[PDB]
Amino acid sequence: DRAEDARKQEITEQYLNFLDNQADTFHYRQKIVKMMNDGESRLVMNLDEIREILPERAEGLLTQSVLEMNCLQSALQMAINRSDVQAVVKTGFHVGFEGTFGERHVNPRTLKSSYLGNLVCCEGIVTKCSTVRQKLLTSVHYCPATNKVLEKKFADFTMLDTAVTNNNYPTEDENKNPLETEFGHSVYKDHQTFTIQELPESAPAGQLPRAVDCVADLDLADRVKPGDRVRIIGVFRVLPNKQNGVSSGSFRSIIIINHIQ
Amino acid sequence: FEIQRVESKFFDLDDIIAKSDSTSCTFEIGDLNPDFFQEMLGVSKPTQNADGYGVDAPYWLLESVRSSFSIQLPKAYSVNMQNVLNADSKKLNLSGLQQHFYGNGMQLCRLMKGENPDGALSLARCLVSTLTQRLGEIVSTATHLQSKGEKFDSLETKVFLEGKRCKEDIDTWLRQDN
Repeated sequence: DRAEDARKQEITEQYLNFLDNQADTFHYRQKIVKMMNDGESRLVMNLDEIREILPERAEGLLTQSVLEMNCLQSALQMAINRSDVQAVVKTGFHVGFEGTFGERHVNPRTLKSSYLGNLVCCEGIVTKCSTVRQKLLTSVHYCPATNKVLEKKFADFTMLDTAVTNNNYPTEDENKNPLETEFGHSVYKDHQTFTIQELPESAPAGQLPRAVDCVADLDLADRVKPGDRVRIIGVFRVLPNKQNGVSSGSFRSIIIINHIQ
Repeated sequence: FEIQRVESKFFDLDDIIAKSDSTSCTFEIGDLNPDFFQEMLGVSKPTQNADGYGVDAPYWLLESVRSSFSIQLPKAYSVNMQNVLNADSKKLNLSGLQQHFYGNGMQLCRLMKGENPDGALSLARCLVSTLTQRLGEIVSTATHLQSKGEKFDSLETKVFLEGKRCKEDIDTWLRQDN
């Protein structure tokens, strides 16, 4: 376990040195300054540029994508903390990717279970859309009986973070005093789902075209409508299911989006 | 009846086709007679800018130009592509980029040696790394019966054909003994 902690410290240090190099050859520090002046909260990186300076990070970022991406976003937060500009945004800062994918450029027909857990880039036509809806992230409560403030965090399978918790909404103190929600301090995020189908120029003749489901959050919501031709970058993942303690072995799969073109 | 010694690959059709390719280049204004573009290249007027006349020329002709000239690397050998191929070339379709990949690269190095020694050395290092990443895959791929060698360069095709020939011979000898 401690070796895993040491490796994560090493990986975050490598990404932090790449981001906040003393004379930045790739100018991502100046792009961070532009991002914080504009009030945006995600940074777009060239995977081909990471590939030159840290190829052992870049090729591992495709196969072991979850741990590498978590380490990269932690390094981005430390790089922001070194600035003289202040972190206004209550949601964290995020990363999207562009570049050369090769093996992992796919279609809804060719996305199959060998690719689960990997970063992928996929193409198609938007065929459905949910309306934008708000989702709880953290809740802040005031205890009037004791003048203390309680907080709670929430997590879900559709989020990149693997960690899980009880997800019960708190109502009482440990001393069973009642609690009051602070709506001005609790944190929510915008949420949307959609689906993409094969392009009609590529689907083989006679057969029905195949399709894939997609999840988008925060600034990526409210960007698409039906009929749009899109290229989408994200992690391909699987979702379990339960009914009365009996589980069918057939699970559902989605793409958790990082970036849209 | 007099004899002239020439190159060891004088009669090679593949080498003649490799010499027949052309690259993008630029010539200084007024340092060469503008009859040249109609005489050699068949172009009525050169395209002109502040840097010089900009054209494409073949390699056999470019070796004869003892005057000043300059070279721009083609798309398949540009520096971003050099970084991509040096990063991972193990499964890329080199024949889709260029059917005479390594040969045209070696010609480009010999031409660029006088203009840009650092760029010439960088491209040579890239070529060595690219071939080292792929030779084992070629020699392994030759042993399958269903392989057809779609993606390989003309240089890599020789190794592929020799491997498939050896596999056919040993399988024919083995299947006598049933």
